[PDB]
Amino acid sequence: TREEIADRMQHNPLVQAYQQEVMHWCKIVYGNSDVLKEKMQEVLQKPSEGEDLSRQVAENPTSVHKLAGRNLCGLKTNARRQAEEGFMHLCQALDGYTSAVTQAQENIKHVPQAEARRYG
Repeated sequence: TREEIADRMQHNPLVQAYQQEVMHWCKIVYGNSDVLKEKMQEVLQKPSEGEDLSRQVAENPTSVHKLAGRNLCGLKTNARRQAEEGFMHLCQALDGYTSAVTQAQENIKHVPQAEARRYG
């Protein structure tokens, strides 16, 4: 069932939309859109780890990947300036993703008949 729930949540519109959003901002902040792909899949299997993933990126972003571009003694290259600017959006997108996953798991457990009727 838990594996089935994650199967349903794969197609959830909000889950998909935020997932794509996270990848966009990973590309900007980290220079690589795939950096959080695996962990986002892992959160589908265990939504309770979503909060952890969110905090790790927000409070220790370089534990995940190096920041795009370079900061040379205070001179930020364009890619780095865009990374810094995009960091807030990456955290929002990720908060959005993990909350949507948690919110989806709950409403599937609350009213499965309604999820059966989604067909999308």
